[PDB]
Amino acid sequence: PGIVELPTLEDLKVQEVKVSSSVLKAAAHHYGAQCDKPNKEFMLCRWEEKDPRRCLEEGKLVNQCALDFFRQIKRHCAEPFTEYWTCIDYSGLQLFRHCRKQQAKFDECVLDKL
Amino acid sequence: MNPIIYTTLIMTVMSGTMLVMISSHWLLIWIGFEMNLLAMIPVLMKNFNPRATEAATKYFLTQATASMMLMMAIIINLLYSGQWTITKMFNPVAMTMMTMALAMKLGLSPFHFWVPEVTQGISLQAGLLLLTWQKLAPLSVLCQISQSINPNLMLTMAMLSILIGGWGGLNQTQLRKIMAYSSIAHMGWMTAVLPYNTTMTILNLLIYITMTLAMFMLLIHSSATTTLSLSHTWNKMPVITSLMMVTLLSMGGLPPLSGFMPKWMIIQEMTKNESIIMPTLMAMTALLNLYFYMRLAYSSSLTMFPSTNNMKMKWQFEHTKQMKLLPTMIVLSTLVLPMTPALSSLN
Amino acid sequence: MTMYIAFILSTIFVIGFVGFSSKPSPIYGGLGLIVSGGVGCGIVLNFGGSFLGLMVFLIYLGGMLVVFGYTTAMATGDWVIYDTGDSGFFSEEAMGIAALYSYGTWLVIVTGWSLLIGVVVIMEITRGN
Amino acid sequence: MPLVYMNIIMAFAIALAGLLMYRSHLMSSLLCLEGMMLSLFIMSTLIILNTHFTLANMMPIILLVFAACEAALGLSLLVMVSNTYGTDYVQNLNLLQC
Amino acid sequence: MWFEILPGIAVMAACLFIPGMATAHIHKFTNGGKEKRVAHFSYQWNLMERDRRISGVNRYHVTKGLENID
Amino acid sequence: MNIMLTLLTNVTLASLLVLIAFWLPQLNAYSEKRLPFSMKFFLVAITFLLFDLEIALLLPLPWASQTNNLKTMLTMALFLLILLAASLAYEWTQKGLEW
Amino acid sequence: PFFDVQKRLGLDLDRWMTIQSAEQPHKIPGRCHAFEKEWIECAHGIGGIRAEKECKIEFDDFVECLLRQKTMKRLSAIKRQRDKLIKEGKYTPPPHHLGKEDPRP
Amino acid sequence: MFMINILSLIIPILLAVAFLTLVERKVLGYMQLRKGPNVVGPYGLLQPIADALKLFTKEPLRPATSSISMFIIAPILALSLALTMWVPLPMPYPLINMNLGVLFMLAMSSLAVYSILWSGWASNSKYALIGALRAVAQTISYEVTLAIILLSVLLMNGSYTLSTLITTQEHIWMIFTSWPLAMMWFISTLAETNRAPFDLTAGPFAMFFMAEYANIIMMNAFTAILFLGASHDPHTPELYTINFVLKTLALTITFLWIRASYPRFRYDQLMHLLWKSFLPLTLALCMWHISLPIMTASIPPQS
Amino acid sequence: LFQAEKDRRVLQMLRENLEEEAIIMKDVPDWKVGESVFHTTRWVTPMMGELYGLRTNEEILSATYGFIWYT
Amino acid sequence: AGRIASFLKNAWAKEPVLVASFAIGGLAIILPSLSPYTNYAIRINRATPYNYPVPLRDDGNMPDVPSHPQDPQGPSLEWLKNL
Ligand SMILES: CCCCCCCCCCCCCCCCC[C@@H](O)O[C@H](CO[C@H](O)CCCCCCCCCCCCCCC)COP(=O)(O)OCC[N+](C)(C)C
Ligand SMILES: CCCCCCCCCCCCCCCCC[C@@H](O)O[C@H](CO[C@H](O)CCCCCCCCCCCCCCC)COP(=O)(O)OCC[N+](C)(C)C
Ligand SMILES: CCCCCCCC/C=C\CCCCCCCC(=O)O[C@H](COC(=O)CCCCCCC/C=C/CCCCCCCC)COP(=O)(O)OCCN
Repeated sequence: PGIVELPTLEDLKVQEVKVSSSVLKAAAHHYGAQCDKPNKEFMLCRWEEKDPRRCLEEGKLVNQCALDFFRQIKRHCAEPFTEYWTCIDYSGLQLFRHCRKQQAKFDECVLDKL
Repeated sequence: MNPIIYTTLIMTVMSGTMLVMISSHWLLIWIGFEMNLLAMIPVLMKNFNPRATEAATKYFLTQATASMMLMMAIIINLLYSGQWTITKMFNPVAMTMMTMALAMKLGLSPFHFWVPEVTQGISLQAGLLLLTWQKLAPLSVLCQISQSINPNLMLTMAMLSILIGGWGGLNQTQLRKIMAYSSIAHMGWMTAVLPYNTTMTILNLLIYITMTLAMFMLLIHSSATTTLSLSHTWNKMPVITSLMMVTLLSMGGLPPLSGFMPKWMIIQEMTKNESIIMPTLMAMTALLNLYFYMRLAYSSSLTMFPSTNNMKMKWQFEHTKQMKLLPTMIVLSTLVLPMTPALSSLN
Repeated sequence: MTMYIAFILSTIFVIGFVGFSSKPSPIYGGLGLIVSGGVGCGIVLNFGGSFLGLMVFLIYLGGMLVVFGYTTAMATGDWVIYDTGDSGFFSEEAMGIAALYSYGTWLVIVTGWSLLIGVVVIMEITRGN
Repeated sequence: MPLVYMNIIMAFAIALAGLLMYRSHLMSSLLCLEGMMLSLFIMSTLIILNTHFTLANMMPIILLVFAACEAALGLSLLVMVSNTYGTDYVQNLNLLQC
Repeated sequence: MWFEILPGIAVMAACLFIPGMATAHIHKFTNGGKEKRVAHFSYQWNLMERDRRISGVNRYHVTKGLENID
Repeated sequence: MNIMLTLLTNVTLASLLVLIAFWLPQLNAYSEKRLPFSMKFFLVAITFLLFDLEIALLLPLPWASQTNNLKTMLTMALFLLILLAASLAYEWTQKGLEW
Repeated sequence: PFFDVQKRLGLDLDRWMTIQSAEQPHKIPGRCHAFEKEWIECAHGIGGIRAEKECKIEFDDFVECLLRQKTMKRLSAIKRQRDKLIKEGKYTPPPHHLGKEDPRP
Repeated sequence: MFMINILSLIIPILLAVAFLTLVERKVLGYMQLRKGPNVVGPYGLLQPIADALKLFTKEPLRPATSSISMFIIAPILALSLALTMWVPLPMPYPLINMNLGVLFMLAMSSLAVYSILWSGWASNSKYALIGALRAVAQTISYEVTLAIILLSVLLMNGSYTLSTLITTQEHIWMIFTSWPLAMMWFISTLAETNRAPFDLTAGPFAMFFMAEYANIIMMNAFTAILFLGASHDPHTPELYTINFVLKTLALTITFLWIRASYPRFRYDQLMHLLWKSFLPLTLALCMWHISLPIMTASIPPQS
Repeated sequence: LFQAEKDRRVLQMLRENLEEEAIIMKDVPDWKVGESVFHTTRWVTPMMGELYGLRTNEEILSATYGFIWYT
Repeated sequence: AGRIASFLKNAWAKEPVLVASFAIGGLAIILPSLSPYTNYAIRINRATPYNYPVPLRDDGNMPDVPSHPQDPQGPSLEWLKNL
């Protein structure tokens, strides 16, 4: 009863965000504050179309938006940010309350830079 | 037992049947069956003795097995189509399982063996309740899924029930066994018409409940549980025996009594569906039920049996307690044939 | 694949049922039923039903078969049908079971009534006389 | 329908047949009933978890509880029968007959 | 006197020291010097699986920072 | 896998230690020379079974407290506890807890 | 028989639990939510006879989602053919299916 | 290195239950104006080893007619359950991190009665069977109130995860939030392990004894984690381990103290104690602890 | 971001399976490569056997029981 | 008046556990209907996001729907912070 159309492997090639869950968690709040427009556009598209194949283009824009965000952090406060995510990456449950001192350092480093 | 506890148990039995009748979810129907069984056991053992305990354990075993296969049918139905609503079954295997579970719950042959023994074990009030109220829930469930049933299996059990009741009633001196076999035959008659018309099923159920209530109340009034104990009743209360004879004639399906109304209509309905052999066999078989009803009438009201001297003292006392609605039951179980077209009320 | 561990557990389940269904020496039948209950709890747990498997293992084994043993002593193709997504930051079985107090009010009412009636009924049945 | 459902259904059928055999020892009858209930619980849980039907996670617990109550009732009955005969043999229950 | 009960208690205490301490050190050794990751609720498990896939060595605890962003 | 291995190790150790206990003194030569059925015990077992079923109903309470329907959950949870209390009171007043 | 008390009083005693696609807690969907939704909206207000006749496509899809019989048959056929080709020797699995692939986040 | 962790959990527990006999004898002796063992070993320290060797070199008296199967099975189940109940506990980090760890421990404790039932059944004696029935009835009766008290306490924790109990008691102990529940829990754990004042009842005998003493220690450790919450610093868990071990030792010594201080109940008296004093208060305080977080808007996080 | 990665990964695995099926089913007479079993054209979430059917037993075991067995 | 006080005093003696049990259960039933923090508990439960907030498609007719999380439109949790 029909043939299931799948995008070719070339249409699924994108520059991946290759950072661990601790690094992603340490930047989650600012990443949500910054990359909100492409992320919401992708999710609105993802819930309305209800089909992975129909949103392949919008999902490539969220990868870029995230790469750009991490590039800005790298080029401005890699020092302070690396001390923050290394403290969050130590906790088994990766709690935010076990490194408020480090978070403050990285919170002042992005408000006085970006 | 305590009257408050007995009232609570009877109300719980009623609530189990009503929960079966008003729910649309298979789990809640099964829960109603469970609650009904749970509260029915003490009622059968209200008068404690070994016979009542044996009857209660037999009844519990049969009803628990039926409930397990009921649950099994529900799960199988759920696996094939994920639905909990009580409608026609989506699986053929599930339907047969459902059909046999309700056959055990009603007492249809070949699952009839428990009815005579349980009825013999319990008292007359427990027997009245068991043979009248305990048929509403399984029959209502059967009515709700009648479009799903395989006619072959269902009609096979109906005809078997009629034959078995007719044959087994011929061998009985005990009145409770006679009532149990009569109930088996009437269940067969009711279930023979589910595939075609559930209104006829309900009409037969109501007529049968009326006649069974009248018969059990008359047996309680003249506190007799055997043929010979009832043969003494003319020497104290002959009006009771006359009413009992008319009720027995009605229960045998003799026109123009009330008991002729169901079979007639049922036969009529089956003839609409080009079924001729089965109704003929059913009527010729119901002649057996009529025969042992007639034997009871001969022993009770049409001849006068030898009495005893101590009966004289019983002539000096009256019944302290009365059954209300007994006159209404007698009248409704003998003289409602002219009101037959009222069945359009979908009773 | 561990040679169909679910199939192995189901086979042990069936074998235990065959064992205690012969009804030899009801204490031995109860022991076979205990082993079968443990195996079925393992099946449910391996499937992902942690709370329901532990309910089997606690209620069934530790209370009900324990009472059965008390009374007796007084006398003389898998892995493929599974899902793809995740559950979120909760366990769906727990949320559905906890919905008993907000969604299943009617079920709570009927179950509580049935349990109270069962207490009363046991009292009345065992009164004796 | 995979083989796990087939095995659970087969276990249920084996338990039902064992209950219907009645070699002796009504306690074995109750044991067979409760084995049937255990198989029912397992298979219903498997179906409900497999189809991700959240609100039906209520159902197995309910079933368990109700069935356990029945066991209690059954046990009571068994006990009372023994008090009349001294043992729970099936063949003692022949006072009432067809 | 009463302090002669202290030796046995001490021995008992030392034994009860061994399990918990051992666990902690083992969780340091198999987890690259960090506490063993806790995975409830299956979003945590997805995080661990993503970490294991992006480590390049099939080990979730090898953390990739900005030096891997290129 | 970890839990299965742990139980296997526990059971294996217990079996090994019991069998060596039962066989170490079996290697050296030596001389090598009713009815009552109390009903109260059955009734306490049955009472435990019923209260255990009601505890099984009570168990999901820690998760039931995050529902946005706090009033209905509190009513139903309280109702179950009250229901449990009635069973205890009825059994108490009917001489069900005596010896 | 069935006395529809809930519909008369608007109670909803047990209708909340009858189907997968009825307002689950935390909006958690059933595995076959869309198929059941389609089947229900096909068969609404039509009657059981016409529902069984005219909505067989949706019901078949719903059952296929529920039990995955045809899907498992297809997968088994593919696996058996691949096994035969490996035994005889005209097929070689790629690095993807031998664990030698490059995983993606 | 998971096998090494399992072994480093099992072996030290068995040594601890071996030397708990020494500690109990020493403590009871000094409460009785005497000493305990002080001859075998420098301070009695070799007494447990001598006891174990003597027990393991003595003739075993098989009943010569009883069910040898259940006779051998009962100690296996007892000791296996005793050693299994230690896995869920977080000291600070648990060997197995279970979501429903508390429920798992409840289920293990519930199984613990099959050993009593089977040992009584396989004694081939009517009097020992009577004693076994009494023990089973007492155990199930008190595990009822254990379960109810436990869920009432956990309503302030937010889940059944035992690790979260460390998070709940970060600032204050649970003993201050509910001391009545802790009192009834302590008495119920006395009655659960058949310890005085609730002690109404070669090789395999030592196996049973090891299981009972391991259950005593585990129950006291569970009480310490449940009601006496130590502070845990993720960068030095040894502080938590030492604190938790000290509290567990204190509770075990309190068990010995209680055994040395009181007479024992009758059967009907402890049955009445439970069913007429603990159960009513347990139900009332369960109602109270259900209502409390909602009234004060202090419901714990996890769902 | 996780949703985008999940979608891309599932699509890639499905395409790899489709290509291998095209290779394997080349001599089956009545086969049609990549044929749906549903009448609808709506997207249907693949099973676990769809994605890990042709892969090695180790990662099948992972994807099936890793979260359940991780304690 | 006098009968109830006499009964309560006679129960506080020789039955203190039952008096305590009934007092605690009665308070558990009564107080939640009178506490002013239960609505706060309900609101705290409503404020815990377990699911993703699916954005709405803008049509030029949603003034109260924020266009960004930092925008003032929408619910706020200052009352939670101050609690
Ligand atoms: C002896 C013959 C039987 C006894 C006759 C009854 C005697 C006592 C009855 C006293 C009053 C009862 C009437 C109930 C009051 C309200 C009824 C209403 O609420 O319910 C209706 C139902 O009312 C009944 O239908 C009418 C009952 C009338 C029974 C008498 C007819 C029996 C056949 C003729 C025999 C002659 C008897 C006449 C002399 C008394 C709506 O039914 P519905 O929920 O929508 O459909 C469910 C049933 N389905 C599933 C079959 C479709
Ligand atoms: C109406 C006529 C009654 C007289 C007839 C009496 C016959 C027996 C009485 C038993 C029937 C009880 C009716 C209660 C039905 C429950 C459902 C209804 O009440 O709504 C619930 C309202 O809950 C109420 O709080 C129920 C309170 C009732 C329980 C307290 C006492 C019950 C005693 C009943 C008898 C039990 C044994 C006897 C005790 C004396 C739902 O709450 P809500 O949150 O909006 O919706 C949930 C769905 N969501 C999640 C999508 C939002
Ligand atoms: C209304 C609130 C509902 C919720 C609270 C209830 C939660 C749990 C409490 C109920 C548990 C069940 C109790 C069962 C009652 C049976 C009592 C009984 O039978 O005992 C009687 C006697 O007990 C009684 O007196 C009956 C109850 C007496 C009243 C108890 C307290 C009533 C209310 C007191 C406080 C009310 C509110 C507090 C007022 C202060 C302000 C807050 C005989 O005792 P025996 O030990 O058998 O024989 C002794 C000789 N061998």
